[PDB]
Amino acid sequence: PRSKRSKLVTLAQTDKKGRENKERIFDEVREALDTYRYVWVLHLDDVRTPVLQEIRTSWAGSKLIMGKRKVLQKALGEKREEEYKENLYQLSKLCSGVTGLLFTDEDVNTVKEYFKSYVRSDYSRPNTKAPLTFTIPEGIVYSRGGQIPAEEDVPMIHSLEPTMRNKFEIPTKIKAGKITIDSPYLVCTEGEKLDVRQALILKQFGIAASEFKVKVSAYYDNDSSTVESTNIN
Amino acid sequence: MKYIQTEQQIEVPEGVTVSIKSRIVKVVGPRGTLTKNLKHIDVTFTKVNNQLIKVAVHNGGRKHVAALRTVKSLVDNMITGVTKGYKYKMRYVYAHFPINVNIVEKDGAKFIEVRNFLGDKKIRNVPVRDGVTIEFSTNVKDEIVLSGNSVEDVSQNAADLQQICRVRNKDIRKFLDGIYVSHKGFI
Amino acid sequence: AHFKEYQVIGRRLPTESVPEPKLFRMRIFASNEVIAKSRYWYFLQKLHKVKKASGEIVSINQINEAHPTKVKNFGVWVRYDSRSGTHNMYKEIRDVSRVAAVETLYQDMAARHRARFRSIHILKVAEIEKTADVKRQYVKQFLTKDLKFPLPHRVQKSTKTFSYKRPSTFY
Amino acid sequence: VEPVVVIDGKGHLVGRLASVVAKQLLNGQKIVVVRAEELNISGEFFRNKLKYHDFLRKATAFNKTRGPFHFRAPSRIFYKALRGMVSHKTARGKAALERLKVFEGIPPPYDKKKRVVVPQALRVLRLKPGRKYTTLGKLSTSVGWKYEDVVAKLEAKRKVSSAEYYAKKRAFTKKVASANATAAESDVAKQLAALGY
Amino acid sequence: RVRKRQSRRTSTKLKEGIKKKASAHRKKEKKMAKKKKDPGIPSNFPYKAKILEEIE
Amino acid sequence: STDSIVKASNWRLVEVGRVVLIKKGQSAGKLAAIVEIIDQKKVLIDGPKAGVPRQAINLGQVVLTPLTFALPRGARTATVSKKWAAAAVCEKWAASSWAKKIAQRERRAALTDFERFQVMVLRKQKRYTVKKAL
RNA sequence: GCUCCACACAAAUAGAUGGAUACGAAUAAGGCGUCCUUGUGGCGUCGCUGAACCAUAGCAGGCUAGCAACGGUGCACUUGGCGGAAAGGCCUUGGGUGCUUGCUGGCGAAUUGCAAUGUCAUUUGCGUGGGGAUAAAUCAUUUGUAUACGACUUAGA
RNA sequence: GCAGUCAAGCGUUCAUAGCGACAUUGCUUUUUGAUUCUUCGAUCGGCUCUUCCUAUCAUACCGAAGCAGAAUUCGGUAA
RNA sequence: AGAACUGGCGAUGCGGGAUGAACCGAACGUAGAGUUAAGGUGCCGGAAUACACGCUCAUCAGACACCACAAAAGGUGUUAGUUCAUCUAGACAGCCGGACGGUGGCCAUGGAAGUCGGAAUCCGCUAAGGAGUGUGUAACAACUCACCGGCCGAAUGAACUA
RNA sequence: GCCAGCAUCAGUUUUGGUGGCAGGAUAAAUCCAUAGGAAUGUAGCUUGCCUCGGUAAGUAUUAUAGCCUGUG
Repeated sequence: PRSKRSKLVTLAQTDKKGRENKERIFDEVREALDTYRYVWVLHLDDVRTPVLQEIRTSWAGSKLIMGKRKVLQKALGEKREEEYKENLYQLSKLCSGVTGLLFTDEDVNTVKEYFKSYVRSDYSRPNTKAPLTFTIPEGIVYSRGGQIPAEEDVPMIHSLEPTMRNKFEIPTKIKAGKITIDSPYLVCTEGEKLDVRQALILKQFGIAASEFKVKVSAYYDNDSSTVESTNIN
Repeated sequence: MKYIQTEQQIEVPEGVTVSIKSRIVKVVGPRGTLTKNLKHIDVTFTKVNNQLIKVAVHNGGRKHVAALRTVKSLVDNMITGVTKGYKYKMRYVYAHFPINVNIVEKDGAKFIEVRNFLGDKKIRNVPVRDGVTIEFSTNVKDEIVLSGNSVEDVSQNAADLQQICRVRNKDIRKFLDGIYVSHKGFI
Repeated sequence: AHFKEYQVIGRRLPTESVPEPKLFRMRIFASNEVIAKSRYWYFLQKLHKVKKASGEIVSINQINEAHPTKVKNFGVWVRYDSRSGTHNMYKEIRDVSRVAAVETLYQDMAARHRARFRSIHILKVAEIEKTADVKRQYVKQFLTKDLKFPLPHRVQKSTKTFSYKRPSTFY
Repeated sequence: VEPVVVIDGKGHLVGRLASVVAKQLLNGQKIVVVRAEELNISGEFFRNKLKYHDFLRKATAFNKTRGPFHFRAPSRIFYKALRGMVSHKTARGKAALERLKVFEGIPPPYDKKKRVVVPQALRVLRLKPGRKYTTLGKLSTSVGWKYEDVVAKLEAKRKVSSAEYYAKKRAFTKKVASANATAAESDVAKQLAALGY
Repeated sequence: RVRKRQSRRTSTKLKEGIKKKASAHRKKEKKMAKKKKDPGIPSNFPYKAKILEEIE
Repeated sequence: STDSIVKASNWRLVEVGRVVLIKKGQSAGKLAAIVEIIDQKKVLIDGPKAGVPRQAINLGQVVLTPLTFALPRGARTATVSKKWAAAAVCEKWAASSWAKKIAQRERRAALTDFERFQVMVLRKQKRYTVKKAL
């Protein structure tokens, strides 16, 4: 019973959900299929909850169901035999990653134009090159780190120097409470496939200079019971 | 429970050549060669096809299985060191007394010489190990880089450096002078 | 010793009022008929109100395995009134006969638990017909396709005291 | 089955070798042990060094000159292990121990002679693999034996001479075996084959 | 410098006294003495669904 | 010559079809084929040719040979005999060094004193010619 | 009084009665042979105990006649080299000297009586005449670098 | 120590008997470092000299401490 | 500690327990052969370095135990079991991302925004997201877990017993 | 008179070889025949990885391997 790793227990309020949540999502999607006319698939791989809430508040009449890929695959039907309605696994197979499956009764073209005109700012999200280039100045670094006049900003907090020095691999010293470096550290170049620590550096300095525009792949109509594929971003 | 047979796989890239009689292991690649004795271990080796070498243990327990996994890890480290290499960057810091770090060749032995640590006249000498190369990093204040293929020798020399300059009978909350490992990685 | 399986039947003695009573049967693992009959009465006293003087044994018989060369995977229920109220155990043994399974079971219990013949109770030994009903991993180890394994340390029994060879343990 | 038996101590266990040797001397066989410095004990070095220290702190208090005499050499360690088996306080035990000779290394005349082993005392056969063991030269040099550096220097010469001897003998044997193979297929050899030779 | 070691020799007085100690404690426990739930059909038994059928 | 040269360290493996020599028991020097594996220490063997009964046996009682032949798992005695004959393992065993050594030693044991004298005379005759050749 | 040999008798005894028959290293690895790129190589082969190998016929081993081969082995000389851990042994050259069961022959054995272990493997001691060469210590005396007495330390033809 | 509280477990084939680890309350006299300190019936101590134990006072090496240094406190190996 | 039987020593040698008045066996004439008891079979030491299955590594293991003492437990040493749970609508471990909104919730204070403290501890939108598990800031920030999702692709976790 | 060897016997004892019998499920088995069944899936076949013919998943119940159960 021994020579194991002890699980670090902590005492919080929230608790795991289990199979009841998944069955609830299953029943919800299956009862909304009968209700609404059109159903769409939206690939939302890395999002902010306020952006998702904006997308949801854009229509209180239409539904948006997130959840687990394999659960929505089962609700729709992955096999041509196992399916709720006809030609539905043809849609269910399109789901790739984080899929937000939307239901509506609204016209095709309103949705199509909305989800290509909708664009927001977001972080650069590693494994994705960034359209920016940053040499930090070679003096004292500020909370924005080379984005505005330093006379606006204040120096960052001394508590971040272990983080910058170890996790971000920046060469860092501090003279009094201020953080300092000797030479201008370049972090990234445009058209350079980003890595985790570059992304974290840009996040720490507060750089949302990437275009979040949701991708839509397919679309299915209940009365026609047909699929239709439109890669629109 | 006396597992009837347990196995681990070792991947060999194209430039690397691995030679294994009884439990001696020779690994040759671009950056050089490496040798290691594993006769203490009592496992079995075998080859599949020029890129995959398997190590096996028959009728053994928990400690034997652990020895299998760490053998795999050691051979993988050898391959990584002969292909890419190991590079450890250390930085030496001071508040008042500038620590002077130099190299000396004494009887052809390559000692590292540290002077004036916290204001002492003692001269701290650290022998450099074979397969380790010291250079003083340019355009970076008070940094020294140890490069080689033996991660063991490189890390142990860095440890010797950061241990020889330990502070004695002083609050380390106040006295920050020392030599510390800044970065580990490849070449 | 090397056990045997014995069928035993008991009659508890007739009376007026009750001719031909109900003939309870049991299967026993034991070295010989004496021990088998003692165990029979030992279990029958627990189950029902009988006594060696109040009852009699009808037919002691032996049971030989139907296929004592076919290899089999036995599952055994065991229990032993220790230390708490009685608690059960399920074990799996790969062997040819119920006798061998019971023998190696008694030895394994004596080794791994210091639990003794007096302490042990055999509930049910049962062959498992289908694979994938085998639950324990040490028996699952030996059912794999085209199983092979070596014996890497050979040490040779030597009849003499001295040897002129610097011996070798190979295979 | 011999007048005298030379035993190479390499790869052996001290107590088991002591037992078989003692019971042989008490039966009347003359035995000569060599390479005691390569002898082995079960258990890690630390344990047996601790044991020898436990033995070494024992001494008559009012006069140390008359107490247990702690001999440091491997030959003497083996002799102690053996003498503790034999009833050495009898004439029979004395005569038995006088049939024994223990040597560090292989000196003359035994270097030019055959050596044997005892398979029920060998480490590789008796011990399970994955078990720490101890060697007697290391132990004795730890507890104060000041001669391990000469015995190695001398064995390194003995081995070279023996290798020359073996290289000569091996070519002679090749010649002999080839001549025998050529003599084979003769009717004399066929008769010998029939009769088992 | 290793220290002493306790001895394992038993010195007869001790084993007599222990026998007497136990012979007294047994009487004391016998004197204080003056003041089931069957565990079921355990799992991992593959053919457990058949014992539920000999009842009726 | 820049390929890996890892050793093999061949071994006689415990497998169905592996034929074995029984070194202690009632058989005492007979052959049999492993037909099934009971555990790390026990196997099921069957030799109908030399006449050993099908049984469970510990591995200490037998010694594996380098020979093997095709045999399904859990075969019966008749199938064992058929595969035995088709593979012709007895002839390979007879040709092997090992069996020749056994046969030689039992011949030497069965030798009579007169045959011993003959062998000595023949050895002298051979020695003369061999020492002449040298 | 001591000393080499041309040996009458005594001696073999914690226990002869064919031979103590020489690689190292590893053991989840090795030995032998062979080939070549000389390697942590390729190929073949062996183990699974010395139950081996070598010797081994003759009166406790005789006296003789041959056949074939120039091999084997013993004895004493002789050449040269090696070996210092306790070497004290190992190998080698040559010529003598015998024997040879490698093969074929001829004589003798007997009565130790139906078994009795049935005895077989240095010298000091006196014949031996080899037969010539010519040291020390202790006591006593003395010294005092020493000392209870012994001892120690020195000196003395 | 006495008397209690609680409850992790044990628990006549007891749910509402009993036992009960770890914690914890009261009594001991007081709240403002004024306590004048204040003893109340036992049927050994001192020389020479040797050794041993460690349960380490100092010396040696380390760890943790609001340990600035200096000094000190607690602790580990160590006779 | 008192009484009531019983057995033995005292008076009694022999074998064993290394040794022993009261433990095991067994009671005695002088001898021989055989078989055993109790206890034992690596050497001392007569007799298996026997056979078989497991477990165990102890920086002074153990080599008759006795919930007889130290005693009630502790331990990331090991083995075998019992119960309850999670899992191809993907479990455990790792990386990555989300981790929101009313709201900087109310008292308090020089300041305290989830995290010096006291007391509420609600609803909303959710796949899920505590009026907040910890680090941190003078306060914010940032990081983190609790909880959810993506990649990975099959077993895993907890409590107990021996 | 003293010490011994051998043969045939007697008493006590120990240790080998071999033969005839009776039982048990009138052993069980193995073995022979026959009816079914299945997988740690044989042949064959289908689709593919695809290093020259080795391969993964699907099929198929003895086929160019066999096994299990029952009955006799």
